[PDB]
Amino acid sequence: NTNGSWHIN
Amino acid sequence: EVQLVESGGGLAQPGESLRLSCAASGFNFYTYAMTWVRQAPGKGLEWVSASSSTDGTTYYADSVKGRFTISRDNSKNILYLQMNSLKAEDTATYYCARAVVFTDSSAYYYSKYFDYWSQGTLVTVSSASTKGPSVFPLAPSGGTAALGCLVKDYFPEPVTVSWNSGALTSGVHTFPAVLQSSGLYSLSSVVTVPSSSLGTQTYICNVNHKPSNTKVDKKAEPKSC
Amino acid sequence: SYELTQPPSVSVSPGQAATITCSGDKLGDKYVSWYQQRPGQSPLLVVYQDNKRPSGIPERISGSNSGNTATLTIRGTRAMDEADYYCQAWDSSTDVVFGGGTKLTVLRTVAAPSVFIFPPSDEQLKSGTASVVCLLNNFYPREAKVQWKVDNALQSGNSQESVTEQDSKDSTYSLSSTLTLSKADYEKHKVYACEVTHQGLSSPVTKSFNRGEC
Repeated sequence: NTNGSWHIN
Repeated sequence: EVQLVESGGGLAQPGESLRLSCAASGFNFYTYAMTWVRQAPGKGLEWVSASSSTDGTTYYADSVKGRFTISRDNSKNILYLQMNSLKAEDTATYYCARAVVFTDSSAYYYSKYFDYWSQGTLVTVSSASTKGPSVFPLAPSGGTAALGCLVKDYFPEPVTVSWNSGALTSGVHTFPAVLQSSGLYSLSSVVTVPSSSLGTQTYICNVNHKPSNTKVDKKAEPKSC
Repeated sequence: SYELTQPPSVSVSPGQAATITCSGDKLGDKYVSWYQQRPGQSPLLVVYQDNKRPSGIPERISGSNSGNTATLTIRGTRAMDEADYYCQAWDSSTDVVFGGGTKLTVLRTVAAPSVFIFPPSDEQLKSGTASVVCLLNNFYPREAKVQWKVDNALQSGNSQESVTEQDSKDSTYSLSSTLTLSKADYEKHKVYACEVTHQGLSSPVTKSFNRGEC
């Protein structure tokens, strides 16, 4: 998972 | 055991504010994005807002941007939703949900899902005032008899009804509320029972309208002679 | 602007497989999750990442996504499966996007309603209003007609009705109809009746009472 990040960039 | 308990909300005037809170336990809150999802009465699910786990980033549906603010406190395992400048379109059941966002090399590809949901809290946006209901017995003047309680003239929703303190669940029908032309809700709760149990078995409806702090126990029996 | 499309209703016989479709442009590369929402309850995750099943969800419920249509299939539908089902994905234009939802109806045999009438309580009568209630219990299909008669005069628009969701055990519906009158109007008549028409009834069924009479 993104480890709790909703969006990346 | 994953747990999400929502507080705040209820009734508010249009233009005013309300603040929702979501208390979390039984999981690693530090590794999860936390969200708000709402459902307008009788309508579908709509995503409202998200808070990322550690970087402080916040996300909103176009419908709520500028008016609503999500925030979290990892040190306290709590999610908040500050709802300013409330509108009639904001009237809905609000759920707080734990989200799962997945591992993508670049962006454009996303897997976001809500794996645990709170019970949900109703937010009513209206100029109408809180009113506690009246509780009247429903009793007959063959083999099966019907009994009930009419929960009349209340605002806002919701009301809950049990029978015999939860010991009577079979044959119970608690009807969806109807809004009367007065702008007040009314609902009925009924139970079918053998006719031979009347005046032998006591039947009592337990009504609760938490918004007005009304809690009533009403015996549903035929009129005495 | 991105939209997910669901049929507003799906009907299925018990023991049969129900198929709920979810449609959107370029759905192939998107990850679809499904939610079961039973009446008065929070949504429950039944499918995640197109076809994965959470722990606690029966083997009967499984997901699929092929081409531009996502599919939720429930093997051997039972009465407790009546619920609203939502598909959900993600798009750059909307972030989290949901389908409009699909109500799952369970197809059972015709069941005639049992009818009951309730006079207003003497207690409510002190408030200056009288509510007369008619109960149509455990019927299928949902369509039913309730007509209010006061001293044999057909009543128009002084009534409101409410229908329950399909019963989770027996797949029937129940309906309550409320007739509202002022205390003065109520006291001016003797016979209060509710007349019921339904597919399962070979003639109308009437339940009545005479005002006062214990």
